[PDB]
Amino acid sequence: TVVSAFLVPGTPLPQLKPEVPSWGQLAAATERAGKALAASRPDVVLVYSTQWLAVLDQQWLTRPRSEGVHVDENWYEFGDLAYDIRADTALAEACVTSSPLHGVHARGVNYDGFPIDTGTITACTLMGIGTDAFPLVVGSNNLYHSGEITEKLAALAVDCAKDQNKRVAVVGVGGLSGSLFREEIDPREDRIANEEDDKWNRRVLKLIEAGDVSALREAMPVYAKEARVDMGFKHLHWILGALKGKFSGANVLGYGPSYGSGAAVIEFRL
Amino acid sequence: TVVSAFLVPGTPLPQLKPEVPSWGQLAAATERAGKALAASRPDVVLVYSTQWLAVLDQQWLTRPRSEGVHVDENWYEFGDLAYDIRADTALAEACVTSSPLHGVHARGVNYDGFPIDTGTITACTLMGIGTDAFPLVVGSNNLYHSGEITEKLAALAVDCAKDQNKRVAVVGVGGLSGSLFREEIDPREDRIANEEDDKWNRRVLKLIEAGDVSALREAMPVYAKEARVDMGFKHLHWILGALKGKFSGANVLGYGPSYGSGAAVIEFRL
Amino acid sequence: MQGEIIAGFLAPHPPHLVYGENPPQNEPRSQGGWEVLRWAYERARERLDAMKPDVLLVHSPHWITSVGHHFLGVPELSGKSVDPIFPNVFRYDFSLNVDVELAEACAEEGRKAGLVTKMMRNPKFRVDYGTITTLHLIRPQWDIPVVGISANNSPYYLNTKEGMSEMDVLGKATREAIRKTGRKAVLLASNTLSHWHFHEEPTIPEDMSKEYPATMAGYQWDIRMIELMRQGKTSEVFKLLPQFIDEAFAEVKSGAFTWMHAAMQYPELAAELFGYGTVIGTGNAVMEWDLRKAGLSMLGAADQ
Amino acid sequence: MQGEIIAGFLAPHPPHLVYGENPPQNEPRSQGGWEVLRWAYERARERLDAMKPDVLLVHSPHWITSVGHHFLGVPELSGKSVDPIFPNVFRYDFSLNVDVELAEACAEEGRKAGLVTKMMRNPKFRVDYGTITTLHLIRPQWDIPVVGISANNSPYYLNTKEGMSEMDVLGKATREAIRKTGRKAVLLASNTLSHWHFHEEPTIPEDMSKEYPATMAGYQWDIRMIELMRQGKTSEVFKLLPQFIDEAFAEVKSGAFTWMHAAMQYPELAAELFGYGTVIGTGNAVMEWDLRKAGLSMLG
Repeated sequence: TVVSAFLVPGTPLPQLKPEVPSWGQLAAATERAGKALAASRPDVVLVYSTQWLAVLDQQWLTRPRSEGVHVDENWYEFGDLAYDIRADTALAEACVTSSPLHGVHARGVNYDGFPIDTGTITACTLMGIGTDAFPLVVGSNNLYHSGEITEKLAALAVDCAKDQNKRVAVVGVGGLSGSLFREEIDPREDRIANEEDDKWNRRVLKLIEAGDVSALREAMPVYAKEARVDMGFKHLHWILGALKGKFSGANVLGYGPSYGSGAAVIEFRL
Repeated sequence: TVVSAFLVPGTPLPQLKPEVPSWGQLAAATERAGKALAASRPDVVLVYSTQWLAVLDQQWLTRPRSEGVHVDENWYEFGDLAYDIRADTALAEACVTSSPLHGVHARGVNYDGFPIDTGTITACTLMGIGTDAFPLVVGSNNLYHSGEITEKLAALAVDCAKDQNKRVAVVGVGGLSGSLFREEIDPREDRIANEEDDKWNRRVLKLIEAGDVSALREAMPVYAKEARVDMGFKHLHWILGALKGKFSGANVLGYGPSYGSGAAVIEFRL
Repeated sequence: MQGEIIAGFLAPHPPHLVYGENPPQNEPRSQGGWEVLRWAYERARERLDAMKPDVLLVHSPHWITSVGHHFLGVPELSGKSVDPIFPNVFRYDFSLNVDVELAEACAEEGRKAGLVTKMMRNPKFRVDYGTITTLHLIRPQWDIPVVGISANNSPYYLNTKEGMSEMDVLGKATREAIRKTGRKAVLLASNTLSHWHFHEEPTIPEDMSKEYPATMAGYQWDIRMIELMRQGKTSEVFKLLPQFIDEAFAEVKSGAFTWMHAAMQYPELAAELFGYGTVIGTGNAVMEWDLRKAGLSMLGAADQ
Repeated sequence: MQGEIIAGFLAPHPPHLVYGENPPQNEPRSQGGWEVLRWAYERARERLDAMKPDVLLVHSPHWITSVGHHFLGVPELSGKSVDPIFPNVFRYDFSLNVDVELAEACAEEGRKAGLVTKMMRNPKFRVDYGTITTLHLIRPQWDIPVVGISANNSPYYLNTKEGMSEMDVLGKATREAIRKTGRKAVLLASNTLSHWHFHEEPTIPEDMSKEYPATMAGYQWDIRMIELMRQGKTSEVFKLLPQFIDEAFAEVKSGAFTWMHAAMQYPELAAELFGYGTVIGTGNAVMEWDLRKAGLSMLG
């Protein structure tokens, strides 16, 4: 069922202003992950974005085709994010159905003009996903779900794909440490905000390259709080859940700054 | 357990102006019913009055001693009704509790100043009950209760009494046909308003004397409807429930008018 | 001198409102409650405060009579009003004054118009809890003489139509009495709208998180009906009254709403909605028809 | 000269309110709903109409920014606002006009005041569903230019104390801006009170027999708070704000109600309550601080 897994940044900076060295590196690395994703030949891509926020029922993108031009509420000055996202409605709808059966009330979202988040868009763009060849099944980040519940949504979804005999590539979109600079800076000087967040980002990263799931699960919460990790690192729980809490190694294809926050592209070795 | 049973009018006219012949006769009959009551040597008097209204859950009078002067909102011109009504708190409270057990939400009402209705008051005065020797256990007429539930409520009370080893005199307070004149009349010429009501009154009254429970049972709803009997004749249902639908016969001590409505005093031969 | 109907108020009598205000007169103490309907009543309160009326006439559904329409007839009346249904939230010690001559003028005019009317002359009469609740909600100072009217049985004993018809005759007899007396009075229709409700005591009654419309349907009629009112479509609400009565079990069947408007001659005047809200699921709307402002207040030269 | 801040009113952004109204611009249609809050806004509407302001300034919790405080900066903006949580109730086509000149004075004035600001010059930008919702509630005519302000992160990233401080400064910068432009404006604080809530509609979102306070405690906090502003005990409500925010999860944290009063110099003026209602359990109150009819509106 699952044939690929990746963790990519949700920041739109890499796509918008790649001419900035460190940002271009991330963009390029996110692109390399896309290539890997394509080689695994998935039929669907199981996406979870830190910025796609749910407050009530869990949400799943169920609209066949979504297209438009998104402008980031924060980085609107660096350019626009055009998109044409295609979803696997059959699989997505099955997830809407299976969800309440695992204790989570959920619904599908199919509305012309529905606001698809920045992370999901730049991910599709840079990675070359969300195409009819690689439709998406997107699962919202409900602010009230714990990491554990996040893993249950992902496993739940993976099972629906098994029953539909489809090859699934999973992608969790989100940043790492989140100490976003609070004043304007010269993009050419961007860097992780602290040496602390850096050490932290590097530490758990190495843990991911080792597949030491055991130790990773131990650091995760401490790491999330001390390094103000993007949305509790739930986008990582998404990957773990969809892989049944197990995997070996990983290849960090890129790691750099995003206006102070940390961001990376992780290629998992099932 | 039940040693006596009577049905008396809820109207205060017989008490307030007995010098009006038919009212006076009705008053004297009620007094006689009171003597028969006492002769039966009861420990408590289980009372249900058509004028004690409840619209939410069932109410049972739990105040030890209630006293004051009550003025009828319709018959105020005819005098005041003073009272000093005593309740059997122990038995009443036991009925409050047993009520939900039988599918009826209930509560106790113990408040200085609470509006004891006119029927309960005139009955206590003319019959000599509601005294420390003949304490009362009064159960409200809940507007949403059927004759069936009324019977359930009264049988449920006779039950609690037997538990507390108390001899019970049961009294239903209310009128018969209910077609009160809608204009002022000379009290001296008061009479049954319609011949239809008079005939209907005589008819069921005859059935009661006969102890013809079956026929009486089937005539009730039609009678209540056609002669506009006070609160669906539920005060008779209360008598029946207390007697478990069985009684040898009856003695109608009086039958006369009360501003057009029908009224009577009945002594039941268990 | 001219008689005047300064204004007409739809003044619902929910005991819970006074309970949440914790006035000196009320014995039970609450943790507050129903502040929306209460704030809505603060508005009506000040409006009336400005009006400085001679008298307040009120038609209460809790003073039921079979023989005609009754009118409080003694100068002073006092007592302790305990709500039979809600004894735990309303036990009010009151004392008020009755505008007997106007009260009598109304009885006079009602009888003259074909209605049977009576004067309540028993000084030990205990004014009904509905009347006390409204008078307190609209005027807690108790500084205004009052005329209390009973709600005759007609709509229930006969039928909604004949009943209303009597309320109508009562209303114009009431208007006639106002002018002939030369009174500057206010009218209070003590009625609630949708009356379907919860058949349960919420433990701690002021828990507003447990307060809401008993039925969606009832809530709908209430909104629909008041929209027409604030829209000045008076004739259209009254054409709908009968269906509203049945489907919503609205308390306007008692007749105060029709009596108030009949005295006001059904003005196609926009009504001000001070507020709406539920109590035990029951819909309550505190509204006003300012006749002084619309210039429809004066009735005509008085007598003598 | 003669810049003036006519009035400033707490104006919540519940989409359910526009949904129940069924305006031409909202796509989905209802069978009505939330009439009490609607009637309350109806009063607010009239007040505003009789205000004849040059511009409406609004601060919305739904335009979250990490880097300073942003301000709408293109003359004409429009689009289709789809509520992400309630897309089944709010899908609105809008087209508004921005008072760029004033938005810029605010930003510059904010810069000089020590805050980082930025003008939003991207013409494709989609204005907030909350900003759009609030604007529609007090002015369905869409005929007054506006200045949309973003809710900076500070309250959440740092803390309520340091966050409110920024909002306070923003408010003052806003006042200075109005006073230098000579603008006759009205402030709009788009914040709900108690924000504890239910979890999904009863299939019929408008079923009012299913609308009520989410929690007793939240309701009382709201009641206590709005009652205090009515008494004009402004300084007192601002002492309780942090506790209010903490205990009732009040959206007043979500940016500022603090910016408004700061702009109005925290007037110890009695607030006029138009109405209080619940939407999904969440407490919403529509109130006003009429500075004009208080002799406090002129800035000179």
